[PDB]
Amino acid sequence: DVYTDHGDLYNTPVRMLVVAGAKFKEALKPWLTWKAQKGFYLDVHYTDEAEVGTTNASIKAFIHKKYNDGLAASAAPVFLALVGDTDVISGEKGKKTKKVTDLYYSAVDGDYFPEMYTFRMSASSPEELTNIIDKVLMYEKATMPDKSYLEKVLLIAGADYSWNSQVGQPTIKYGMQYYYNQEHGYTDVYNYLKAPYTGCYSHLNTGVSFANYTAHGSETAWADPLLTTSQLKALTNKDKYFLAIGNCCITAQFDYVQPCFGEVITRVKEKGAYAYIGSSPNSYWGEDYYWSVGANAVFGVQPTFEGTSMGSYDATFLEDSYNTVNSIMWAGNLAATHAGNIGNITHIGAHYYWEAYHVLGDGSVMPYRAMPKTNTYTLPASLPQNQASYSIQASAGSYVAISKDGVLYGTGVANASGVATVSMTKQITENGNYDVVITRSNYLPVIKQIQVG
Ligand SMILES: CN(NC(=O)CC[C@H](NC(=O)OCc1ccccc1)C(=O)N[C@@H](CCCCN)C(=O)C(=O)NCc1ccccc1)c1ccccc1
Ligand SMILES: [Ca+2]
Ligand SMILES: [Ca+2]
Ligand code: NA
Ligand code: NA
Repeated sequence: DVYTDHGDLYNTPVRMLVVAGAKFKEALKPWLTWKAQKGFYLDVHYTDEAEVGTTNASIKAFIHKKYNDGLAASAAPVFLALVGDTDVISGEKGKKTKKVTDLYYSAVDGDYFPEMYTFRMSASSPEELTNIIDKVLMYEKATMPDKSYLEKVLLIAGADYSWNSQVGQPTIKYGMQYYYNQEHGYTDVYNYLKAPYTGCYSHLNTGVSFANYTAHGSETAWADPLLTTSQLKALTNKDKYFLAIGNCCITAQFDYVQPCFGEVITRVKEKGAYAYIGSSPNSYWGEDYYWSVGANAVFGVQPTFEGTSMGSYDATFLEDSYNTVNSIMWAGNLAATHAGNIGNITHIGAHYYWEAYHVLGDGSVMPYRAMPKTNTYTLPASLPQNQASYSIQASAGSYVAISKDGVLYGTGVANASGVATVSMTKQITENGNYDVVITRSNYLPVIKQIQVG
């Protein structure tokens, strides 16, 4: 089925192709440094290069060739990071949506399924890009002083006379029944199923890890209950950054005449989100229902886990897959596609959904699920020079990276017995303090150093 045909794109060693506007080189450096340190092999290019060019056609041809060449060399990019707004990386009009999309940078072969997990760090200045990066770094390095905010979420079934009861409430209730609850470590599940909505956005200030709104959207707002771009600029959630998902119309229409809601919520300084998932064109009640809960969901009838396929909430909470921000969006789109394949009621079609939904901000983040766990590991006392690999022990599934000065030297995944064989693509030939980073989905990172010589 579509789930086995097009599963989670995450793979290791993690590879990321970055295409950025030339003005962002200095601001982007701390983000590239951290991504290399945590084990991403980066291939970084700018719109001032001959091979990239400055047009949709040249940038797309560049990306497609990089993917195809990487795949031929058993080294396909996993992620595609687009850095800049539409003045530097334009996107193009969707065939189905008639609105801007980044899909065709990611969709390399003939179909409408991406080859890479794509996200856009949309900024209008280096300062706005730094704003996004600082939130990502605090979240991924887990340097926030109030980690308890990670145990809290905000879920809203917004206003619609007919659809709030038929789809909005069943969507949020399914999320709460199976995942956003005390049994999964969430101490505060702020939820608004219907009016009165009064005070529902206060929780974005006090602290939540995740906010999901399903109902009406505009280019610059969650419409009812209302949260505008002007209100996003007045949030006070310093050091308490969230993932937000707007299952609603047009909040991610990132070529709008003003910065769209998804751009503002990620660009705002020391407040708002580290990533946003939303739709560039209108979204639809039926496909958004399946997106969150799974296919085989029925309007006006509460869905259960046994009676639906995998949706975005289900995938998020799988422990061993669908652990990135991009993968949450991917799972939702798979569910909307599966609904069509099995003959459920559909309102607009899968191709439209793959063109519609986007990640703004950093889609490569692995969101925590309530309070992340403390990892176990053993570092060797030394790293002998000129070795093809090193063993590092860490809990099964952890990803280990050895680097220095923001240059990645080697990576490995801990096997089922907790042994990571770190393959050194660059051997250690010089004395120095080498960084060792260990990450795992829903675990706090380990950031240490080993002295050589
Ligand atoms: C943007 N637009 N909306 C539309 O055209 C509707 C698009 C679209 N129609 C739809 O879902 O239809 C389903 C259906 C199929 C078969 C039968 C009956 C229903 C729709 O309502 N989109 C919704 C999101 C629904 C999914 C939530 N999880 C969208 O956010 C929307 O319409 N926003 C408009 C809006 C903007 C500002 C304030 C209020 C409303 C609009 C703008 C101004 C005036 C009227 C419509
Ligand atoms: Ca494809
Ligand atoms: Ca824009
Ligand atoms: Na499901
Ligand atoms: Na998951």
